[PDB]
Amino acid sequence: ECDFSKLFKAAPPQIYNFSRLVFTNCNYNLTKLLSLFHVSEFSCHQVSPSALASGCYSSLTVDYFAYPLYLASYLQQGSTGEIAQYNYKQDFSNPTCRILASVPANVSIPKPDKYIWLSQCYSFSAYSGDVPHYVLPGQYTPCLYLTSSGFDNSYQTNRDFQNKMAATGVISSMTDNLQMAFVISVQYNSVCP
Amino acid sequence: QSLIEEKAESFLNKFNQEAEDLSYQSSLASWNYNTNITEENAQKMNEAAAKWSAFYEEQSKIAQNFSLQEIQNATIKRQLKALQQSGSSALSPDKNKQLNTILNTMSTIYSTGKVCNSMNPQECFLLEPGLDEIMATSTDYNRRLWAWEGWRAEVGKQLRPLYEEYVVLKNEMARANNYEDYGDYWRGDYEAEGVEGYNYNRNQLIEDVENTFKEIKPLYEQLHAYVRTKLMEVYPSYISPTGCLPAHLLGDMWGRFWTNLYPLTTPFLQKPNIDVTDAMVNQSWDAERIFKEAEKFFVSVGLPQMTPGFWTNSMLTEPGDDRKVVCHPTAWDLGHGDFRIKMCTKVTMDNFLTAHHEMGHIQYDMAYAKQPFLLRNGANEGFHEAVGEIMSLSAATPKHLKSIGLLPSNFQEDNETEINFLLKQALTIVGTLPFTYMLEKWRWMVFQDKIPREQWTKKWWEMKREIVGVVEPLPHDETYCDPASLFHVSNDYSFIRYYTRTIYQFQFQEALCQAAKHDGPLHKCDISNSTEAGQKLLNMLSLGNSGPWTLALENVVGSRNMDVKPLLNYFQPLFVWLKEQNRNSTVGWSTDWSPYADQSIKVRISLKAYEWTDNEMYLFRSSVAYAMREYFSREKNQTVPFGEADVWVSDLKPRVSFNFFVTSPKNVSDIIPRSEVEEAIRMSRGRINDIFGLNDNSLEFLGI
Ligand SMILES: *[C@@H]1O[C@H](CO)[C@@H](O[C@@H]2O[C@H](CO)[C@@H](O)[C@H](O)[C@H]2NC(C)=O)[C@H](O)[C@H]1NC(C)=O
Ligand SMILES: *[C@@H]1O[C@H](CO)[C@@H](O[C@@H]2O[C@H](CO)[C@@H](O)[C@H](O)[C@H]2NC(C)=O)[C@H](O)[C@H]1NC(C)=O
Ligand SMILES: *[C@@H]1O[C@H](CO)[C@@H](O[C@@H]2O[C@H](CO)[C@@H](O)[C@H](O)[C@H]2NC(C)=O)[C@H](O)[C@H]1NC(C)=O
Ligand SMILES: *[C@@H]1O[C@H](CO)[C@@H](O[C@@H]2O[C@H](CO)[C@@H](O)[C@H](O)[C@H]2NC(C)=O)[C@H](O)[C@H]1NC(C)=O
Ligand SMILES: *[C@@H]1O[C@H](CO)[C@@H](O)[C@H](O)[C@H]1NC(C)=O
Ligand SMILES: *[C@@H]1O[C@H](CO)[C@@H](O)[C@H](O)[C@H]1NC(C)=O
Ligand SMILES: *[C@@H]1O[C@H](CO)[C@@H](O)[C@H](O)[C@H]1NC(C)=O
Ligand SMILES: *[C@@H]1O[C@H](CO)[C@@H](O)[C@H](O)[C@H]1NC(C)=O
Ligand SMILES: *[C@@H]1O[C@H](CO)[C@@H](O)[C@H](O)[C@H]1NC(C)=O
Ligand SMILES: [Zn+2]
Repeated sequence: ECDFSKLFKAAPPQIYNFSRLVFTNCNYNLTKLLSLFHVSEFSCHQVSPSALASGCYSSLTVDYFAYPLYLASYLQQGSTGEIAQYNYKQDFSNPTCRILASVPANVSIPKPDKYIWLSQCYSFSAYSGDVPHYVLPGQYTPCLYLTSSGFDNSYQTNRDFQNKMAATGVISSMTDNLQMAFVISVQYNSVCP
Repeated sequence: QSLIEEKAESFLNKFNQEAEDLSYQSSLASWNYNTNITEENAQKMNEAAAKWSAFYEEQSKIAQNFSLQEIQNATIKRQLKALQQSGSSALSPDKNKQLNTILNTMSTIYSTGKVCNSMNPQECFLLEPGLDEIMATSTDYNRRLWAWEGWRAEVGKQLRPLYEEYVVLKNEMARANNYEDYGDYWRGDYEAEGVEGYNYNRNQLIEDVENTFKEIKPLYEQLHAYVRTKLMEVYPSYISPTGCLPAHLLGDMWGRFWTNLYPLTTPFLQKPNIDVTDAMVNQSWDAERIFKEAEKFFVSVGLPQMTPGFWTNSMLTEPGDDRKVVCHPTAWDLGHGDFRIKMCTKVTMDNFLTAHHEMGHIQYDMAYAKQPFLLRNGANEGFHEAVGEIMSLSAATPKHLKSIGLLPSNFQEDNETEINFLLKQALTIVGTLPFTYMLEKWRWMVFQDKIPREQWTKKWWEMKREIVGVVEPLPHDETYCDPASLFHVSNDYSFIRYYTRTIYQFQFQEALCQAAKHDGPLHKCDISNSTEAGQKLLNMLSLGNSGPWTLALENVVGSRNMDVKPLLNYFQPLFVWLKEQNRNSTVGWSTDWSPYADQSIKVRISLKAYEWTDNEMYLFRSSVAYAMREYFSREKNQTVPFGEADVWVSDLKPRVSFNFFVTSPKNVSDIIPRSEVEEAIRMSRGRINDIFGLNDNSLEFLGI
């Protein structure tokens, strides 16, 4: 059976450094996995929520990260804000669905100190200005190596003058209940309930 | 790449990243104080601003090493030129401190001067609040004249000696920066260079402003003639049907705007304007709902939405805690993609329009945020406000209000309400144009020494009668400084930006409504749901001031010059209506009539022989004051302390000739009848001749 233990072992990452799980040739139980959280949104695309639990697919992929619930509108399809521009771009070329949930205190999931996302990521030069770098669907930002130091205050910019790159981070205070987002994509079959 | 180009680009890279960090901390400290007014927050704001100012001054001197003639890249060259502007630092430290003392004294006099009732010296008034309330709502001729003359007599005379020394110091600073004078230095915001066919010279601004004002004048005369007819009903005694308008009856202390005259000049009293305030209350709107509707308007034309931090960091409502804040709507661009709006929002129609105006400023900031740090501005000083105005124009139309549910689906618009709406717009927009043009023309000629100090007051009121059609109610000599009684003159701010912004805003609206395929009169246009109009606007907004402002103007309007035809098109329905309302009236004004000309006595003197200096004029007023005292004590059995300040002298020629009239002590509205003054002069005719040593032929009172 497909194992989700790596999810519960440590703290979830931030949105720009999301973790990914790929499952092939195993038996999955989506009902048990989502029964542990308080689901607040289950927006699905090109598939039904009931049909997603009992289907058979060749590959299954899960992306998860810490995400505050009040930013839910900035993850919807067709958004042009900084969340989709610089942090995570959802791939709609395959049937994929998005779930937002809260972690009860009964579940043993370590939680981070705060929520962090990037507001901009660009290359700078005095000849022309700033050239933004936009994230591709399903891929990581090129400013990822500049977030290793971290951000102490909101709108702090971490720079690298050798390659002339800059990234800005925005901080949100950690809530009483850890809030996370799951993006589940499927492709068509060795993975069945 | 040139070696100098490489060294300059390396210098600008380190400056741009350092300046972003220091400027952001200065803005964040200022925001914290404005939303939380404490002594501790004021201290933090001062420290952060001083650190950013110190860094900028040190980097400005390092930039002086680069020669702009050697730089080929126009973007690098434009950044270096901005960083090399010394400003007031060109003056020696002795004179720089002297100028700062003068500037602070004039700002303190303006904000703390008081005018007091003659009957009760203990009851005094400030300009705001106080005299501003009187000049906005009062219809008492005598009380409006008390506040108008009191402000200029008590505060304007203190600023006269200080403004003369301020002009000398400003011209010395301007010449140290290789300008002709300070007015020439102020016109450098409109200088454009670097592109062939888009160059704009500083001297072109004076000629272009005069050319555009000529085409505005026929419309302003129809509005002037209409307001004069209405004001004759309110003030039947005091208004001449063919002359200028008295300066103290214009709804404002300076008559800058005619907005407050609308209740007295309404075209149709039984057709009230559109007031959707009650619909918002009946639908339970709140401040957050108001800004959500503004965000929808910008998205419909293709502009980006607000950032997540905008909704969490802004102060959209008045705080309910023990926090004291400044309630003035402003849009803040802190840096690093941090945008906020500070507003004390009520559920009213006026605040609905202000929210669209302020979010337009945010959209402009977000568009040029990709420019280099020093180029993140508007195209010129008039672009930013012009963008804010056009957003409010579309949001106030009945078509827009019906689409958002604030008007019923079967709402019908009648043409009598349209004239009411257009007349109210003209009292604010058209009425201020001659005031703005005339004021900046006067300052330009003062800085060029075209007007000597001995004629400052004289030329001010000659141009008021000629250009604005406004006449002063009492004569003023060279001890007054009437321009300096305005905020922008005594606080060292340029004024031409209000003239050009008005022209830009109607050029922009006419171009965007054409892209939106609007069919009908221009004032009924809404650019909502038009992504073609939002593309043209966005092509201009993202340029900043990295190029010529003429090129940015052509991206939206398709031409490189100012044009007042779109403004004349917007007011065409009102223009046709005014010409029918003024059919039996007089259009235009004569510059000779005055409110005090009917009671004046003409004095003709032929000394040839001593020179008729200012001291000889002071003696004449005392002699008249003496005659008035004797006539009242002997013929009326009354004791009145007439002084030399109760004698008003006007129309003083190089030849010895002038006019005078007498007012009662403590009352500038109580003019003594001319018949009684003639009796006073006749009784003491002999002694006046002995005072000046002139017989009845050398000195003669006409009409006596
Ligand atoms: C992005 O998240 C990954 C998650 O794997 C981080 O890599 C791990 O970081 C932890 C930190 O406690 C280490 O214990 C693991 O050994 C790391 N794993 C691997 C495979 O390297 C990674 O550091 C994060 N990146 C950034 C820039 O924050
Ligand atoms: C308004 O300003 C006051 C004064 O600066 C703030 O009070 C401070 O609060 C912090 C914690 O947030 C304390 O550590 C400081 O000691 C307080 N200062 C003083 C002088 O008592 C207050 O928090 C501010 N209010 C808001 C809403 O930001
Ligand atoms: C812009 O277009 C939208 C539709 O894209 C208009 O909103 C519609 O208004 C009609 C009534 O006129 C309603 O029946 C629809 O439900 C509305 N649609 C949506 C998606 O809200 C909107 O009024 C237009 N804006 C204008 C004309 O200013
Ligand atoms: C508003 O429109 C009405 C018609 O709907 C105008 O009334 C006409 O006015 C003209 C002269 O301008 C007369 O010749 C017509 O006989 C009038 N028609 C009617 C039915 O009375 C009215 O003048 C317009 N008012 C404004 C202020 O523009
Ligand atoms: C999935 O888990 C739920 C937990 O309630 C259980 O009832 C169900 O039988 C499981 N399905 C499979 C196929 O194991
Ligand atoms: C699970 O959560 C409930 C609700 O708070 C609580 O009463 C219960 O004790 C928890 N159970 C465990 C095993 O922690
Ligand atoms: C630049 O300034 C430095 C320090 O004042 C001076 O030593 C040097 O001669 C200057 N160079 C040029 C090219 O002006
Ligand atoms: C300055 O040089 C840069 C880099 O080559 C170039 O992209 C830009 O067009 C140049 N600027 C101008 C105004 O020619
Ligand atoms: C000034 O004179 C007018 C009449 O000309 C009179 O009504 C008014 O009371 C006088 N002003 C004062 C302050 O007494
Ligand atoms: Zn504004």
